[PDB]
Amino acid sequence: EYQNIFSQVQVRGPADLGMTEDVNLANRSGVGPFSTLLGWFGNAQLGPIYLGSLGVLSLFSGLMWFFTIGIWFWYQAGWNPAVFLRDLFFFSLEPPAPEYGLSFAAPLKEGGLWLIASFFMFVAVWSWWGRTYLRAQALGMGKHTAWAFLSAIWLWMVLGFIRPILMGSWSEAVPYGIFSHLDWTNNFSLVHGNLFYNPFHGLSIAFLXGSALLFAMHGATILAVSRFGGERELEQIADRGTAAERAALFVRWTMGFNATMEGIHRWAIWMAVLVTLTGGIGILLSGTVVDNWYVWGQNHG
Amino acid sequence: DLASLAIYSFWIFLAGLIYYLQTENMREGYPLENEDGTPAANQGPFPLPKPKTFILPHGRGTLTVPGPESEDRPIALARTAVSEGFPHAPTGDPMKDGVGPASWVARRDLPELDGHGHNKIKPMKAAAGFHVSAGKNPIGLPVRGCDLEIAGKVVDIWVDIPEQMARFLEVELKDGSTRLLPMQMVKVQSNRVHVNALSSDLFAGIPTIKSPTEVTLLEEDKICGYVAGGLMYAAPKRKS
Amino acid sequence: ALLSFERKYRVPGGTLVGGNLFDFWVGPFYVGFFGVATFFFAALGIILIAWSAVLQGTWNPQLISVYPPALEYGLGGAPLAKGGLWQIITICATGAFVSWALREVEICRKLGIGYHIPFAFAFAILAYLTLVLFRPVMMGAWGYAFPYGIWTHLDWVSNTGYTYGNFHYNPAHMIAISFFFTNALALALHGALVLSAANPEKGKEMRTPDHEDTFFRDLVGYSIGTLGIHRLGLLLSLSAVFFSALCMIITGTIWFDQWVDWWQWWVKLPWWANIPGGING
Ligand code: BCL
Ligand code: BCL
Ligand code: BCL
Ligand SMILES: CC[C@H]1c2cc3[nH]c4c(c3C)C(=O)[C@H](C(=O)OC)c4c3nc(cc4[nH]c(cc(n2)[C@@H]1C)c(C(C)=O)c4C)[C@@H](C)[C@@H]3CCC(=O)OC/C=C(\C)CCC[C@H](C)CCC[C@H](C)CCCC(C)C
Ligand SMILES: COC(C)(C)C/C=C/C(C)=C/C=C/C(C)=C/C=C/C(C)=C/C=C\C=C(C)\C=C\C=C(/C)CC/C=C(\C)CCC=C(C)C
Ligand SMILES: CCCCCCCCCCCC[N+](C)(C)[O-]
Ligand SMILES: CCCCCCCCCCCC[N+](C)(C)[O-]
Ligand SMILES: CCCCCCCCCCCC[N+](C)(C)[O-]
Ligand SMILES: [Cl-]
Ligand SMILES: [Fe+3]
Repeated sequence: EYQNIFSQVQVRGPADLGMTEDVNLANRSGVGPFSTLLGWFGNAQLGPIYLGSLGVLSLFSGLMWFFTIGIWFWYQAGWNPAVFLRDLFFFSLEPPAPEYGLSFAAPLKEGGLWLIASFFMFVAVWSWWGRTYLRAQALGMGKHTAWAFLSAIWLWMVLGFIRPILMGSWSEAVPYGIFSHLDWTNNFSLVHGNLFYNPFHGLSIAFLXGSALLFAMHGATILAVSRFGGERELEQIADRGTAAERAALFVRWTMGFNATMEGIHRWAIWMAVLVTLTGGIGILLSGTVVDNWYVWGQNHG
Repeated sequence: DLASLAIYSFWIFLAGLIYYLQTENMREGYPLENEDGTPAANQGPFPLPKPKTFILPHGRGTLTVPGPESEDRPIALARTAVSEGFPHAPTGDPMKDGVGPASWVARRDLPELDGHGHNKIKPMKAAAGFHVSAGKNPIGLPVRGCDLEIAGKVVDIWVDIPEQMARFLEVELKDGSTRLLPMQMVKVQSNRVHVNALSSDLFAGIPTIKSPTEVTLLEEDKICGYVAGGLMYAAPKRKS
Repeated sequence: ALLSFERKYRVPGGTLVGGNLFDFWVGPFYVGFFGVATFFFAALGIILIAWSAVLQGTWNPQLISVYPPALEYGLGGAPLAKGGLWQIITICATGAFVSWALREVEICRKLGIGYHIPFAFAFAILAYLTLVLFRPVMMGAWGYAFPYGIWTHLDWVSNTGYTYGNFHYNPAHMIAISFFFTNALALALHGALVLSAANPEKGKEMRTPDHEDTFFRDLVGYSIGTLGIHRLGLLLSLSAVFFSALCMIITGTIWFDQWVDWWQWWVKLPWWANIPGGING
């Protein structure tokens, strides 16, 4: 044995143009190169990428968001490259002061540039969500990916859009910066009296560390029974082999309760989406309904 | 208050979620049985799920689970005690009878096909345009059993065409026949290929596939079961 | 209490020690020697937790807590009433965790599968000992470890992190964070990517791994595959815990001041530190 992590030998054939089904063609670019570097881990083929209407709209809106922030970083950096790199972590795009509040009459140098970048981010992410749904339906596939992404959109909409509207201003929200969105996260817990008492914060970790436990254990399983070809996880669903029989038993013999091949993925998708599902609820209620989770813990209501 | 409602109504949603999940992991393997094969008394505290039906692609029928479970192969073991939960010793050669770590499953004696209909695993030289991209090229090297004796030489690489990766080592033994070696079971070395699981006299016992251009699901399991099972039941020889 | 297919694999042999003595099951559970040890450390450990609750004077689980010795005790013994019980419970907990992992290896030999599960577990055991043994030994006191309480091991996480300013600035906290966030992202897709193929549109045939790889390449222009995503899984997870052990063993030992001030080496580099204009320097 060799603990099947990397690959000893690399094989390669003609470029894989993928399946068709109802996927509009043409759009797939010419296949990219083959990177041997990645082939030791996973596949070596890059592309072909599909770029549609929402695809271009998304990539365009995202680069607009990327640049609108970076332009501001140069203004602070006196247009000097040396101080750009030095203070790079410290520049920040803060939202309008509370004196404004929802109103879009904030000057550029005092919050107006936030809403510009926020509008690009808002449309680029949802353009990508629409993209993750149309690629699922185009291949006549389940749409499980589009709903899991909605869970991550949930926390993101709560942080920057759902909660600022409920609070009554954008003075809240999140500023675009490296070291500054770290200080924001610190402050949020401080102002609300240790998010640790927030029961949904505590439930978010339990699922954040699910995800660490589950995917550490599941990846180790398939590698442990790769020797029976357990990586081919769909044909084992449609026709159980020993790779799945040994998989169910080791889980049974070690902790009692059992798991199947399709079953363990049902565990997997929820243990992940529950992180941001409970997270968005605990951040949305924070400040809107509960002012201080500590005191809430003292009364339970 | 409102937050107490959200934290309570969610602690209920989770309780129904754990229910739903734990019943979906009952499709295969249930109903539980005693060691003698008859259905057990208590079968867990969770009911069985409403039967779901898969539409197998390429028109290979439909698997519906949870379905009637039968081994479809004779298991050659015997009790070692009079109480439950004790091991069962085999009554023959576990690697030929296929028990313990050398167990296989009676999957369809058909090959897995790609989304286009053709065989997923073809020998390289049947595979148009395929070759070795990087790393050592095991074709040509002598596969040696781990008892430091040599039992054959690699005369091909059985590759996976959709996922482009080597899956088997077509190993030809001294009598001219060829076996298949699970690739996660050999160590491709600079001047040899080294197989931890087996010794020399055991390569000829590896199950033989029928059509020399394709290996089927049932055939794959008797091979990978054999080789993988040889770790425990081999031990006849080999050290370093 | 056997699965429909379990009889073939329940053969004897493969024990790491003891031979066929503890080679048997209890219901669905495999015993083995280390199942006996695991039960022994766990059972004997629970006894001490209820005893510690007796001496402290409460049985509600939200108030029971077993703090380690005081700082004045160093790395010496302590009376059971004042930290000494935590000293023993930690041994029992360590015994239960190594016996659990070693019993898993015995299960692996029986099924002839790889040892990837117990070796992945080992990274969590190393993170545990980093907090309760490796870091407090380097520091010269047991009172630097965390106490065994439900809501009182969060208080230790808050006081320890805020001792060094905003603990969000630890270079290895940051790195450990990223692997954790990505692993959940990585697990979120792989779970959805498999089910979206085995459960296609309503009435459509089951899709293939071909359909899987085509989905990713259409979405982002690359697919790591099926054997690669599982490696990415095992790696993103053990890497997350790894730095979560690293980020802690350096905290207070080789560096004990505000972690925000560690980042002054970058800002105070000779070729731009003395270049004003930039309002952050
Ligand atoms: C890793 C960084 C910190 C830490 C910071 C936090 C923070 C911050 C939080 C927790 C939370 C939890 N922590 Mg802590 N905690 C640490 C170390 C530990 C250790 C340990 C090393 O032995 C344990 C057992 C726990 C235990 C727990 C649980 C009470 C809870 C949810 C865990 C979970 O579901 O994980 C995922 C694992 C699974 C889903 C698998 C099943 C695990 C079951 C549920 C664990 C039950 C533990 C039980 C109470 C211990 C009983 C001991 C008896 C002797 C048998 N912590 C270290 C010191 N921990 C959360 C909480 O809600 O606290 C109130 C939370 O938000
Ligand atoms: C001192 C600071 C406070 C604190 C304050 C907060 C605050 C404030 C928040 C959290 C949040 C989280 N905290 Mg806390 N928390 C603390 C202590 C902890 C500790 C600990 C000490 O052990 C842990 C482990 C956690 C754990 C966690 C997570 C469970 C949770 C975030 C889930 C997640 O991944 O969101 C990350 C996921 C997202 C942000 C979703 C993003 C989706 C979008 C669409 C992505 C867009 C990408 C963009 C387009 C870029 C493209 C790039 C290129 C294409 C490559 N907290 C202390 C007490 N914590 C969050 C939470 O759940 O609160 C309830 C939160 O808001
Ligand atoms: C106010 C608090 C401070 C802070 C201070 C700390 C402290 C203090 C710690 C961390 C650590 C961590 N923090 Mg921090 N951190 C903060 C902000 C954050 C934020 C955020 C949103 O800003 C996030 C997401 C995080 C995230 C994290 C992770 C990187 C890391 C936790 C994982 C880990 O160590 O697992 C490690 C895994 C384990 C310990 C698991 C061990 C399990 C054992 C082996 C088995 C138990 C079995 C049990 C008995 C079973 C019982 C039940 C059964 C049924 C029998 N921090 C703020 C600024 N951070 C921790 C760390 O780095 O640890 C190295 C840590 O100690
Ligand atoms: C390294 C990557 C991640 C990982 C992986 C991982 N964990 C694993 C495995 C793997 C691969 C297993 O195979 C193993 C298992 O059996 O899973 C089903 C396990 C496991 N991970 C567990 C938990 C766990 N893992 C965690 C984390 C992680 N697990 C990492 C993030 C956490 C977190 C985040 O805190 C927890 C709580 C268990 C469910 C299980 C190991 C069970 C075990 O050791 O059982 C033997 C012990 C007992 C039966 C009880 C002993 C009681 C003591 C004698 C008393 C002392 C009490 C306690 C130590 C202190 C106080 C608790 C308070 C702080 C609340
Ligand atoms: C030299 O290189 C150049 C300058 C060319 C390019 C480089 C650019 C640089 C340096 C870019 C750096 C970017 C950084 C540091 C980005 C960091 C972003 C982070 C950390 C963001 C964190 C969180 C963001 C959140 C929570 C966002 C929330 C908001 C939304 C998702 C959108 C919601 C917005 C609303 C509701 C307001 C707008 C609404 C409408 C209807 C228009
Ligand atoms: C977030 C998605 C960004 C696009 C990444 C695309 C990666 C591979 C692109 C394939 C290259 C094909 N091309 C255009 C060079 O011929
Ligand atoms: C995120 C994917 C990580 C890229 C994988 C890096 C591969 C480098 C190691 C290849 C090892 C090959 N070798 C020589 C040991 O056989
Ligand atoms: C998907 C279920 C498996 C994980 C559930 C166990 C974690 C529960 C954590 C309870 C948290 C307690 N509290 C009060 C903070 O909510
Ligand atoms: Cl590592
Ligand atoms: Fe999987």
